[PDB]
Order: sequence, then C-alpha cells, then structure tokens
Amino acid sequence: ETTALVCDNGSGLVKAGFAGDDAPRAVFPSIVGRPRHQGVMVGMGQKDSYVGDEAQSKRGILTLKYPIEHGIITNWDDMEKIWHHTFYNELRVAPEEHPTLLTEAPLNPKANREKMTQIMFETFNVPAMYVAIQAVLSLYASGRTTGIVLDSGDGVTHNVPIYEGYALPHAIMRLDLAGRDLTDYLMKILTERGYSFVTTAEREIVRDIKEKLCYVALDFENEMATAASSSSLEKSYELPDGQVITIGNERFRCPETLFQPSFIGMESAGIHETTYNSIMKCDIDIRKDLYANNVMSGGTTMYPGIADRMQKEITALAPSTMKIKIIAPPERKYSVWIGGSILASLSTFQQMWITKQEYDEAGPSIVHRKCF
Amino acid sequence: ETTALVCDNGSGLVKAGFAGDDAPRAVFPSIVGRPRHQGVMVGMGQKDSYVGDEAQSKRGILTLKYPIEHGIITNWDDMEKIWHHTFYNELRVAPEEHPTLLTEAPLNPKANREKMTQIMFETFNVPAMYVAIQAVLSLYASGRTTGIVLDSGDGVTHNVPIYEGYALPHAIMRLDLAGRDLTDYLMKILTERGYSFVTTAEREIVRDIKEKLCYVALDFENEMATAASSSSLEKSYELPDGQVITIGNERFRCPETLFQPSFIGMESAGIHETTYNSIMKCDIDIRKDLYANNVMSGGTTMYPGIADRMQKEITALAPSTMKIKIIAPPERKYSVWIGGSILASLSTFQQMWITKQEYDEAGPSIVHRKCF
Amino acid sequence: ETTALVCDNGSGLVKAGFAGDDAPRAVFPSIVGRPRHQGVMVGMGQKDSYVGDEAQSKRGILTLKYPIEHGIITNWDDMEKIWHHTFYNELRVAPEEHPTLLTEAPLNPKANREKMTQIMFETFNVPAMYVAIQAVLSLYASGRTTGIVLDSGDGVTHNVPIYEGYALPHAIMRLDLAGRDLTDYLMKILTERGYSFVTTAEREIVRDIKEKLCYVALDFENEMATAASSSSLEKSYELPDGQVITIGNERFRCPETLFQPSFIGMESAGIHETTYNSIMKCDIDIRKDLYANNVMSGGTTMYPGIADRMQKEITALAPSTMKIKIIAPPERKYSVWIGGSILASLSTFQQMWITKQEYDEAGPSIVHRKCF
Ligand SMILES: Nc1ncnc2c1ncn2[C@@H]1O[C@H](COP(=O)(O)OP(=O)(O)O)[C@@H](O)[C@H]1O
Ligand SMILES: Nc1ncnc2c1ncn2[C@@H]1O[C@H](COP(=O)(O)OP(=O)(O)O)[C@@H](O)[C@H]1O
Ligand SMILES: Nc1ncnc2c1ncn2[C@@H]1O[C@H](COP(=O)(O)OP(=O)(O)O)[C@@H](O)[C@H]1O
Ligand SMILES: [Mg+2]
Ligand SMILES: [Mg+2]
Ligand SMILES: [Mg+2]
Repeated sequence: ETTALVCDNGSGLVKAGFAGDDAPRAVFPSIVGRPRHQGVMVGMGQKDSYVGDEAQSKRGILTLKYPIEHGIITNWDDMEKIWHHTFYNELRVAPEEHPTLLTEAPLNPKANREKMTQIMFETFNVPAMYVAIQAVLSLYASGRTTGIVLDSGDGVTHNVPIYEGYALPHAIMRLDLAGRDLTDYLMKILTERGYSFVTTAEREIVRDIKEKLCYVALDFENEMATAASSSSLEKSYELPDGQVITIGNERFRCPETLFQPSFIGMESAGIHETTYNSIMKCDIDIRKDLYANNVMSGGTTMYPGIADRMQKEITALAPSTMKIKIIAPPERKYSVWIGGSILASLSTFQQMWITKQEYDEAGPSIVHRKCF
Repeated sequence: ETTALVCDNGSGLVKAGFAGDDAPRAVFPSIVGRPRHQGVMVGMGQKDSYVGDEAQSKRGILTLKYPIEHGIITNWDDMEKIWHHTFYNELRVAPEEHPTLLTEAPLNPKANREKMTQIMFETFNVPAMYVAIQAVLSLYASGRTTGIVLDSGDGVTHNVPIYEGYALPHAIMRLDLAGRDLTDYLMKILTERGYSFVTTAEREIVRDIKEKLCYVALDFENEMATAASSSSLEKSYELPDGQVITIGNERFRCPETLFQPSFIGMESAGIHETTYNSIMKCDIDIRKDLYANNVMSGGTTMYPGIADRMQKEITALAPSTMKIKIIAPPERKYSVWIGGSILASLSTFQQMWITKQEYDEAGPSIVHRKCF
Repeated sequence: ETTALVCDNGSGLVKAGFAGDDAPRAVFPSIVGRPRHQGVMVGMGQKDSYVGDEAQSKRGILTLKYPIEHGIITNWDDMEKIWHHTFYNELRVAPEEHPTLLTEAPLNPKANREKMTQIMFETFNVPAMYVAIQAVLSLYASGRTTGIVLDSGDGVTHNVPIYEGYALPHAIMRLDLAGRDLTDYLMKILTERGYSFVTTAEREIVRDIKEKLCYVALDFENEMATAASSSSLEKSYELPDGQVITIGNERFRCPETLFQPSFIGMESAGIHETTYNSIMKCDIDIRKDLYANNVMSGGTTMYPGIADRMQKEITALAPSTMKIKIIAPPERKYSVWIGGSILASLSTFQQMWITKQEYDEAGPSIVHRKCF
C-alpha cells in the first residue's frame, strides 16, 4: 500500500488522517447534534442531524450527544455518522481504497471491538484494518520501547507498562475518570459561585472554561490557603452573549479530581497512586526503567503543572534512591494518533492488518486473534 | 434553650414556627409588594410596602415581587422585610431570645448562605443558627434513616439520596423547574383558550387555578385522547369579581411539564428520569433500598395522581426484579419545616448550632465549616 | 481447660469457636470498613468503623479493608478490631478466661507470629495460646497422620507433606495465589463482557458471582471450544439493584488460574505441578503414601470439578504404576478449624500451650521455640 488511514475514534474528539503524516489531517468533536425546536422557516436548507464542527457551531438550537462514553461506543447509529462524516467530509477519501488503523482503550468490552470491525468491512468496505491500544501507539510517538504510559482522554484514563517492547497486560490499570468527569465536576462547583450550566450546549462552554483557565496546583492545601487571600489566583472569562464570569479555587480544585477521585464521590486511587500501583504490579527488574520513562498522553494531561504534580507524587510513593522522570511532550494532545501514523507506516506492520479476505471467512471474531 | 425558632425561608411561600410543634405556626406568601397607583384619599392609612397576607390582600393596587428566584435570594432589601415580619408580626417574638434553624436547596451559591448567616447575627442578633438542606429535613419528618427525597417547592426541584444517614453529594440532582414555572406555563396555555393573565396579581389568580384544579395524568397520550371526547375532564372556575372561565386539557398538560420539561423549552431530564439517574449514580448495594424509600416533599408534589405517575415511570426505567415504592405522605406540604422542628428539638443537635460567639470571630464564612 | 477457643484468623473469612465443637461457632468476613461519605442524619447509631457482617451489610457506604493480605497481617489496628469483635461481639466470651489456639500459613514472616503472640497476651490477656500450621490442622480434621495437604484460602495456597506425623519442611510449598486473586481476575475478565466492578463493595459482588457460578473445567481447551458453540455453559446472576449479568467462558477461565497462574501474569507451577513438585522433594519411600492421601482444604478448593481436575493432572505427572487418590471432604471449607478444635481438645496437647507465665519471662520470641 502507498497510504493507509489512521483514525483515533476517541471520546469527545476524533483525530483522523493518513499514515506517514506528522499530525492529524482532521480534528473535530466526537459529537452528533439533533434539533430540539420547531423548523418555522420554509425553503431553508434544514438538516436533520449535525456532526463535529457543524454541531459545535449551531449548538444553541441542538441537543448534543457524544456516541462514545468512557471509551465504549454507546450509540452505533450516530457513531456511523461520525465515521461517515470523517471519511467523506474532511478526509474526503473513498474508504474502499485505504486500509484503516482504528484505536481503542485497554480492558474494553469485546463487543465494542467486534461491531467496530464489522462496520469497517460491511458498511465502509475497507481493504483491511487493525485495532491498536492507545497507550501502545503512544510509545511510537515518543520513540521508545520501554515506558509506562499514562493516557487520559475525554472518557477514560489508563496506565500501560511496556518493557523492551513487551506489554505486561496483568499490570494495566483503567480508570473511568477523564476530561468529561472533570467538566461535569466543573459545572457542579461553578454552581456554588452562582453560575448555571446544565444544557448539553452549556457543557461545551464549561469545557472551554476548563481548557482555558484550569491548572494542577503543586500542593493543594497550600493553594487553597493562597486562594483565600483572594484575587491573587482569580481569572475572568467571557461567555457567549458577552456576560463575564470570574473563577477562583475552582480553577485548580477541578483538575485535582484526578489526584483525589473522592471529589466526584468514587472510591479509587488517584492517577499518581494508579501509576505507582501499575509499576508495582510489574516485575522488580523493570520498575527502575518504568519510573524513568513515565510517558503522558491525551488531552487531560495538558493542564499546566500536571507533570510537576505527578513527579512530586510518584517521588513520594517510590523509594528515594532513583530518578522518577515524567515525559510530557508538547504534542501529547495527539501522540496516540501520531504513534498510529508511525505504526500504520512501518514496513514490518503491513503483514499484521486484518484483510477483507480474512474477515469474510472468520467473522468479527477475527479481531481477538489478530490484535492485542 | 427552652425553644428554638425554625423557618423554611421558602421560594413562593415561607413556613415558620418553633421546635417541638407538629406543624408550622405561620405559613404565608414569600412576597413583598409596592403600590402602582395614586394614593388619592386624604387621611388614609397610607403605607409604602406590604408583605405576605397583607400584600396578597391588597394585590389590586400593588405590584408583587418574590425576593427568592430558583431557591436563591435575589432581593435582600425585601427578604429582610420577610424575616422581620416573620419574627415580629405572626410569630411575635424577639429574635435575640431564640436560635433560628434555616433552610436551603443543595448546590446553592455560597454567597446566599453567607449573607443569610450575616443577616441573622447582625440584623436580627440571634443567639445561634444553622442552615439545613430541605431534603435532609424531609427524612426526619418521614421517620427514615434512608431514602431518596424528591423535594419540589415553588422555585426548585431536587433529589438527595441518603443511606444509613449518610448523603451521597455526587448523586444529588437539581432542577430549575417547580411551581413558579408551572404557573407561568399555565398563564401561557390559558392564553391559548383566549383568557389573559399578565400582571403579578393575575399570576396569583392562575396559581389558585393550578392549586385548585390541576392534576397529573397516569398516561398523557390517553388523557389527550380522552380530552377529544371533550367536556369529560374539563372544569369551571370563578375569578375575583365573579366572572367564570372553563379549563380544558391544560388542567393536566400543565403538571406534565415536570415529566416533559421541553414543554417550557429547557433541555433536561423529567422528574422521573432525574430521580432514576440520582439512584443510578449511587453505589450499587444502596439502590435497592432507595427504590423502596422514594420520598416526596414540597407543594409541587401535591397534585392528584403524581405518586401513581412517578411509580409507573420509575417502574418502567428500573429493572422489574424489585419493588419501587413512593412515599407521598399527606403532610408533604410542610414536611421540610416539620423535619426542621424535629432536628431543632434533638438533644444531640444543640452542639451543632453556629453560636454568635463562634460567628463574630470568623465572619459569615463560618457556615461552610459547620453546615453541609 | 473445660474449653479452649480456637480461632482460624484467615484472610477475608475468620472462623472462630470452642475446642470440642463440631463446626465454627462464628464465621464472618475478616473485613473492617469505614464510611466514605458525609453523615447528615444525627440522633442515630452513627459509628466510625464496622467489622465482619456489619461492614459487609452496610458496604454500599463503606470502603472495605482486609487487614490480612496473602496470610500476613498488614494492619494491626484493624486486626485488633477483628479479634475484639470475634471475642466480645459473637463468641461473647471474656478472653482472660480461655486459652486460644491461633493459626498461620507456613513460610510466613516471623514478626507476624511474634506480634500476634504479643497482642494475645498484652491486649486480650489470654491465659495461654498456640500458633498451629493450617495444613497440619487439615490432617487432624481428616483423621489421618500421613498425607500431603493442598490448603487454599483467600490469601495463600500451600502444600505441607506429612508422613507418620512428621512434617518435611524442605518440601513445603507456598503460592501467593488463592481466592482473592481469582476474585480480582474475575473483575478483570467480567470487564471484557461489559461489566465494571471496581469499588471494594463491588469486589464482594464479584466474590459472590465467583462462589455461586464458577467451576473448574476437566479439560480447559475442550471447555473453551464448548463455550464457543455458545449458550450451553452460560449462567446468569442478579446483582444488588436487580440488573442481571450473564457469564460464559469467564465462569471456568477464572478458576483455571490455579492451574495456569500466567493468566494473572505470575510465573509459577499450577496447584497440580506445585503439589507434584512437593511430593518429588520428599524422600522416595514416602511418595506412594502421599499420592494415596492428597488432602484438600480451604474455600478455594470448593469449586465443582477441582477434585476431578486435580486428580487428572497429578495422575499425568506421576508414574502410571501407582494410584493417586484425592481426599476432598464436603466439610473441607472448615477443615482447618475442625482440626484445630481436635488439637486444642487432645489431652496430649495441654502441655504445649504457651502460658502467660512462660511468655512474660521470654517475650514474644517464645512462639519460635514452643510452636512449629
Ligand atoms: N489545554 C487543555 N486543558 C485541559 N483540558 C484539555 C486541553 N485540551 C484538551 N483538553 C481535554 O481533553 C479531552 C479529550 O482529549 P483527547 O486526549 O483527544 O481525548 P480522547 O482521546 O478521549 O478524544 C477533552 O475533554 C478536552 O476538554
Ligand atoms: N394543592 C396544590 N396543588 C398544586 N400546587 C400546590 C398546591 N399547594 C401548594 N402548591 C404549590 O407548592 C409551591 C410551594 O410549596 P412548598 O412546598 O411550600 O415550596 P417551598 O418549600 O419552596 O416554599 C407553590 O408554588 C404552590 O403553588
Ligand atoms: N463454594 C465456593 N466456591 C468457590 N469459592 C469459594 C466457595 N466458598 C468460599 N470460597 C472462597 O474461599 C475463600 C476463603 O475461604 P477460606 O478457606 O475461609 O479462606 P481463609 O482461610 O483465607 O479465610 C474466599 O475468597 C471465598 O471466595
Ligand atoms: Mg484518547
Ligand atoms: Mg421546600
Ligand atoms: Mg485458610
């Protein structure tokens, strides 16, 4: 083949393009939007459903659904609209000509991967495809064969240890807390300063407040004290319609949910303890190299101060005699897709695709014997 | 102390009285009103503002302002008249004599609770006070350590799950739709039958139409079909001055907004879906006992048929494997205040009051470190 | 004494009672749990810690901690709550009056036995005590003085060869895989069918799924092929909250971790290989009588088909010239406690107790010269 696609069919935001390009060709919301009002205009070019940037643009008149929840596809009829849009609108390919690398979280339901395999061969007729783990792809972008990858998206956070190119699948950790739960918690805490955000259109406004204003405080109790000497840490922000809102300790109490999942009431260890537990499930000789190669990936790792905070916290859990080093590159917003564009381009990978001629004799069950 | 005051400082309607009474000593409109017409009579007892039953009585000559919107005090200069009137006129006690229990919605703005705290210690000089969640009080009145309380007053509808007396604040739900929004919708749909209601006093006339004649259908499409065999479900009502109006399917299409908020153009779950979502956000082992102890509170839960409609709808959402039971007691019009009268009476509660001596060294910020 | 106590302080299930009784007087979860939510009701039995069935019953609002991990007590402040509950709450004895037989896995830390001795004399003031090896007690319940015992609890699996009443301590094997690791692996593989169990309360739901439905395949590859021609091996389970989960090959792929520890990623012999390797470490003349007396003990030996599988596999490793018999009694769930109740009742054992008079001139290091 001369060109494959790589599609990072993620929660909240899809990244899409071709193998061997250095960054995604297309990046848009993993959203389908549907009207919630009467179509009172006549001769208007009214469309029954909107997807990606069209839905994000028109959202005052729409109800917005993400067809992926926690890295699991929950609405296949609208997920087919996202893949149809992806290929025919801004990639503008013929899917029958290009083999597609697809992307998934570890410890997902098998039925997700099977129906995703079925749609690619039976609805899009692709030549071939493969499903790769987001955290395995994240080491190709880094240029490594050992590291522990913390990947944190819109839906799921997960840790995957790799040493000398072998995964330790028994030491993988998954966590149903990422960019959506932080946005919902930001909506909840913004209520107590007097602002209301509740519609699926207002959750997108609060996602922009989260992306623009929020950060990870290197010591939470000292930052909560600092914010009581107020206006020192406060930022103003301008809503659609031009009303201004101001934010204080909620600017960093929001991202702290990653380190203290008890803020959203769940009983699980923080992302620091989860990375440390994942290294401690690994065999003793590999732990020293995993601590030094603690890779970060995905948009929920983009906060200011989060690499510093997690270096402070893994260094408090690990023994003091060795170098915890956290590798947070500036393109980590796309390092899954970038690593998929490398893998789909490798000359040795071209024998590993599931081909149409191998699917159609074995059914969607083929994807469990041929993929990790 | 020998007695304590207790107030549900309600949206639309205040309830007030003393600890250990089995019902409120006073219940009256949460209203202040000012003249909108000339005082032409010389030697008249002319007065520049009115409150409660006095404003409700003079409402031909007044414009009526509710100083509480959606459970938030939006007009302190008139809310201070409501609290002043409450203590000095129909409770007729000196506020410095008795500590006050006070009442709030969950997820409210912190500035509301702070300013309420300040006014009680600095305008009314009370010995001590506390602020309690309307739904936590409703389990004291119902005699339970566990339940999910749907509370629906004039201004707000909210759900609080409680199990073994511990609340789950991650699973709390709040909804800016209750008795006011149903009254505004009733003005709009009575206008489809040609009746005009637009002044604030006409909203009180339409509120009496709602309170006297409205009800919840067990199945809306069957009731809308039944109303096409007309004059069966329809009723007649007598206005002030003695004119009469006849009320059609708007008699049950009004309360159905609680189950279909899209009738008033907002994009949110109905009260059945939001109570189910609140149970489904809880820890799995507690859900069986929340379905069995679903408690109704506040005047917007007083419609005929609402318990039967909600038992039907929650039974359709929940798995059939277990017994949904909705506890709608007849005193649920006052169950918040009744629960406060129990809480203020308990010997083990008297250490939980914020005392004047504990406020004046910490300011109104004391309330967030002693209330829920 | 007229009665001693015997307390099999095992991982995650404590079995306790009097010497001379035929079964444990008390059996309960070896668990302590603490609230993880705000207590909003007051005038109530609010309690800062729950233990045993109180923790297991209220688990929907608790984080649950096991104070024993792999047969090692890791949290003594909660193990003292388990013994205090054992003695005062449902044995309802005064410990000062009764000598107590305690119990431990072989190849444990010496400090675990020392601190366990210290607490019994300095916190509970017992007249005397002893620490027995759980596999030596499994021969006492079995009514034989030669055999090899596969004991497998919640924390640890171990083999102890005994011939003519002498143990062969060079031939003891210990494996840090038993009922907890199988439960945790079932949480992992249930995720691949779409069910997330993640809290320490949901781990108890998965432990009940494991106990009710899981079984050991006689031939794993034949059973996997049988489950691929599906629906014949599937069963379903009703959760708390009344949602139903169906379970298929994960019903027997879970217990196969005992025969293939590489499923949880650990490098070791399976329980068949570890038992055979233990017989091979023994002196050649005893091996015939060890194969003829392969005793099984503890709850992780309770799966349907495990005796048939374990006999099938030892019979393939051992030479065909002689007969393997596996002795898996129907009471084997309590055979350590039953055998401890026999040992503590023997007239020949009453010289072997460590007495308070013999502890308080030697310190807790007495337990290394007087016990096993
Ligand atoms: N600069 C930023 N600060 C904070 N959050 C961000 C930033 N950029 C993106 N995000 C968040 O990252 C989440 C998804 O990013 P991504 O890694 O693409 O996840 P996914 O792989 O699930 O699509 C979104 O919820 C978005 O709000
Ligand atoms: N019989 C009734 N039918 C319908 N609505 C009622 C009835 N009685 C009271 N209400 C409504 O209940 C609302 C407030 O009741 P209440 O429970 O006191 O709320 P709050 O606690 O907010 O004061 C008012 O808007 C009123 O219209
Ligand atoms: N019928 C059963 N089938 C499978 N596992 C069981 C059964 N009964 C008990 N267990 C398991 O046995 C384990 C502990 O049993 P036990 O022998 O008391 O161990 P311990 O001595 O460590 O307390 C628990 O993890 C439980 O899940
Ligand atoms: Mg991602
Ligand atoms: Mg109320
Ligand atoms: Mg045991």
